[PDB]
Amino acid sequence: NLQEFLGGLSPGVLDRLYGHPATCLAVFRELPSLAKNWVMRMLFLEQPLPQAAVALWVKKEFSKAQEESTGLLSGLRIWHTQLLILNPIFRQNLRIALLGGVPSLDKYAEERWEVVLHFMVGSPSAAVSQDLAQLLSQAGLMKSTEPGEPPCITSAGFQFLLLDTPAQLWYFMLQYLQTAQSRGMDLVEILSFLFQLSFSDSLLNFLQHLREFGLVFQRKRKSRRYYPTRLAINQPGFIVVETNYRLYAYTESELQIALIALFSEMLYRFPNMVVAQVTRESVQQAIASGITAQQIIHFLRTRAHPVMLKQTPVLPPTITDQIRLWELERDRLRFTEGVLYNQFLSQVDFELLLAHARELGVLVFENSAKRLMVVTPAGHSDVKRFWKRQ
Amino acid sequence: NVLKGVLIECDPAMKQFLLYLDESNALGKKFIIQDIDDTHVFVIAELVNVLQERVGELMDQNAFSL
Amino acid sequence: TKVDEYGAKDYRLQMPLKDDHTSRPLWVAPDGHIFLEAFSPVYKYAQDFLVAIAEPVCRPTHVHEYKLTAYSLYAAVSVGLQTSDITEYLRKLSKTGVPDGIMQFIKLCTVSYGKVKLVLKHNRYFVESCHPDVIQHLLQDPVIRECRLRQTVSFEVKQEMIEELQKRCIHLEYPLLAEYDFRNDSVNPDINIDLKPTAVLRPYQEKSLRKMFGNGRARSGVIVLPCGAGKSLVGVTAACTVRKRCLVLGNSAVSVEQWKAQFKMWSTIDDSQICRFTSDAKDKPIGCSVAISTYSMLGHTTKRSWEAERVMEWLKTQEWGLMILDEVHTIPAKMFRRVLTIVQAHCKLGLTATLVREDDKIVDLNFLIGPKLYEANWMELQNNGYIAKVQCAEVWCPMSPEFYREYVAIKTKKRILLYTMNPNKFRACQFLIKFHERRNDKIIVFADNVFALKEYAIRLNKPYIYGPTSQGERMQILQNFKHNPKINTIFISKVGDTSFDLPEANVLIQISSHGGSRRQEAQRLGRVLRAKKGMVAEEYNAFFYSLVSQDTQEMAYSTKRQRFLVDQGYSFKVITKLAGMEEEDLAFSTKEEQQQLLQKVLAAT
Amino acid sequence: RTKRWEGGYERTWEILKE
Repeated sequence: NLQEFLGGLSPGVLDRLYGHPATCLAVFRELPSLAKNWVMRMLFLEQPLPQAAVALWVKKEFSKAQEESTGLLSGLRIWHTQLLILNPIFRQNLRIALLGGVPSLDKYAEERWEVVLHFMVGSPSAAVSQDLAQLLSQAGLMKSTEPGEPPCITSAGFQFLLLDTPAQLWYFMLQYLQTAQSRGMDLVEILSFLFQLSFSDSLLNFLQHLREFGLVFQRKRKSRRYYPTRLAINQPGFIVVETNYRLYAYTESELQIALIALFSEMLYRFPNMVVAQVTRESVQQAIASGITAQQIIHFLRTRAHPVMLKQTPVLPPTITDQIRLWELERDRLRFTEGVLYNQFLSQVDFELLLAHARELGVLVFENSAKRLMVVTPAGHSDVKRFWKRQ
Repeated sequence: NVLKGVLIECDPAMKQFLLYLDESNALGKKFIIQDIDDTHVFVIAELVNVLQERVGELMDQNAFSL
Repeated sequence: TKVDEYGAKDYRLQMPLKDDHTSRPLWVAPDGHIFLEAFSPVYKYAQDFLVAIAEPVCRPTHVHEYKLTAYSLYAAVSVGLQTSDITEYLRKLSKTGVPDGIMQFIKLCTVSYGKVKLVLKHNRYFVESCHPDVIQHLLQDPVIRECRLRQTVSFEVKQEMIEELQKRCIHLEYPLLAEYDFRNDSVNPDINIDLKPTAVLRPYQEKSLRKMFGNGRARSGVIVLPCGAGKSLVGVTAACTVRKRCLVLGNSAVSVEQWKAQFKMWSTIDDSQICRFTSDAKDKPIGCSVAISTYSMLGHTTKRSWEAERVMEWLKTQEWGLMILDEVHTIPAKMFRRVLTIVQAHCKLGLTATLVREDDKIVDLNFLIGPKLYEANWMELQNNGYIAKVQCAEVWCPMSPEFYREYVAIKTKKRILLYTMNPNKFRACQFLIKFHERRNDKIIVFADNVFALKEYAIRLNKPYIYGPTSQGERMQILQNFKHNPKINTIFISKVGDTSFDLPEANVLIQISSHGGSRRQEAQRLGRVLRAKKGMVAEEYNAFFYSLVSQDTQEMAYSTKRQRFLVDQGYSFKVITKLAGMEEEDLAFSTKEEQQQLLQKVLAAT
Repeated sequence: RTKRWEGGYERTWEILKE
């Protein structure tokens, strides 16, 4: 989440990131419940106040909210104890932020994201962009290993594909920022633009990438002014599930049919409908590719036709249980690398080694009755060194 | 002593299937280095992929092809 | 014919899409498959039309699946639906048009009907036809000449070769008409049989009877209805409507007894006018007309007793207005099917509840008797309350380690006796029976292996029944099960699924299965479908458990066996573990007991 | 005295027209 992203930052980058135009407001909106009130209170104070007052300024009931808010805002470093006055820079910027100082766009964003997903999947016809391809490859969801041949899809790719559009896009942009730092693009400058959206060379390249993703569209031959789409700021279902593992999806866009075929066997394709079967072969194929039953169940639930919404639960228990059992059977045999021991002359030495392995985290499994244990190869060197030291 | 390989944990039915495999030399070798517990055994790392393939064939046997 | 990048066939360039597709709830695939919506406001009308012109293959709650064939179209024409009368409404209902392939198929099937009619008169089967060209171009192959005994053109045909000629015509594209004009028939006087007002006909029974009597002439066909739905009542009503000599064919002594009881209960016909052509007991079969007999006796191939020979000769000589055949799924058998040619009947109605089998001989029924007239909607009956709602479940029992060891080690087929008898399933069935016994639910345990059945029954000191069990003891056990409160469970063998009149049971556990037999599965499931006096559909008072052993051939057999039930719509819920099993004390709680059971299994040989 | 079945098929859909 954005809270995680901002928490994972240093004070030096934080205060700089607290730009005047928007950041002080975007980070404010993050404040879940109460920290908003305290920020407004001590927005006008130039004198720090004791911590005991803040501690006692919440009733005995619901105090956990007080501690969690205080910890979150301490991590954000909005104030300093100075002994709890807010940062002067943040105070000034917030005062300046508080009385101081479309139908075609959404369709465009939808179409651009749909073609991006088409390229992500093995679609013969898709938009071509070397920068987009390499960005997705280095995002960790795609690996090529051969420039001549089109890149394939890794295990994480299918999991990313089956996610809902909001979380999918949010994770994609998170990876975009993480790779932006690696490629050398300044993180603060690009990050501030995202906050400003909800209200230089690097800026131009970043805006080009955002337009390729479909969040923005200049509409004027790449002019300075931009009109963000709905997705920039941050629908009814169509699948009907039977009790015989049969899916009838009212899908016209090839993306939905491809997503369903990823874990189901297609039987018929009507102009406004498609029939597929959820069989062991397809489900285990998806599981081997990397998906887990949770993603499939969530995908079918979110793309649930209104007809089956009346019944509770929406997805039939038999279908859900069958999918879960199919995924479990694959991982019945759990493989874990390790090193076995044999010929323990005395149990005292074995117990001491067990205690050492428990302390170091090396141990994976132990058997006192048989006087043996298993250690991962990483801890094999440590235990071997201990044995040599005697 | 110290023995290289991998440890696999599964239900007792699969453990007994692995014991049958090693006893009958289905794969040609006694890959079961030792039996850690009723649900845990040790097998050589190199053979694990084909052992998993055999288990998949067993699942094919015990599951109908809808 | 066109295949997309995936498995599904491509029809983007095949047929168009109607603009008012949302209004139209019907789909039409080129192969003949039709997908109807159960949520559309016109669902009832669409269901009626599609049932009239097609036979269901899958009817889940949301989207029903039908497929039409030559036999279904012939049945539609028999009930009087013309090619236009069906195709115009099919196009109107269809939200994506009608492919030219289906159009031409419907036209050809409808036009190729009624040209050739088969009528039996004075013990002679004449192939009548108003059009003479049909016969002129039908006498090309020599089989017709060798078959024939050595406008409105008709010729006599040999009795024995009727089945061969009929199956030949089916693929010759000239189906024969078996309609019986009982209204206009003076050769055989009508029998004094009437339907008393006491009998009550349910709406689905009336619909099936209407489809059979689409016109004044009765149609010969097969009506599939659940055993608890009153198929016996439907057959009795059909005979009463026919008002002519009726020959009912059961499959066993219990079947014939039940048929006689149903006749007496629902028909005003006197007792003396009904006979039981049964070797065990007879009531002067030649004396009266309405007869109940058995396939085994009629098709008996070995030496015939003197009295049975006289009765058989009388039956062969006489002509029957109606030939009712219960449990038609066994008809395509050699001896049983020989009875069709042995006996003469205008219309041979067929009744059953499980019209499914593995060998592809069910298709032969379409010509042996006729097209499948009606097939009751099990889900709709459940909603209407005519049939008790069933919570179908499959209890997965993990196989014990040692038992799995021998099972996998041996490549022989002792596994049938092995996995059917494992400690985990034994404990599961024991705990389930205890839970239902304290819940006052009647239990009917099932097991194909008599050895396993006997072992379980002795260990649980319960009254197991099986083949060579004495009839008196069988009746005593059934009476005790029905009446004595102290006992609420009976362990029946395969004999249970064949034919019986057992009291309604709240649960039905199946520890073992004969194999991938949809027939047996449906037959055993039908036992608990008996609707209670005041139950409700949503209460799920009836339960069916099909215990299976994990990681064994039993799983494959169960999955292959539940196909018919899932097609009807029942959802089999999987139960990996049962709550309270650990706390409840059960047998085989120690390794030693499993060891002795394994030793006994091994010594079984 | 004939039965309702002999009359003919109900034709439940014939009521609906478009």
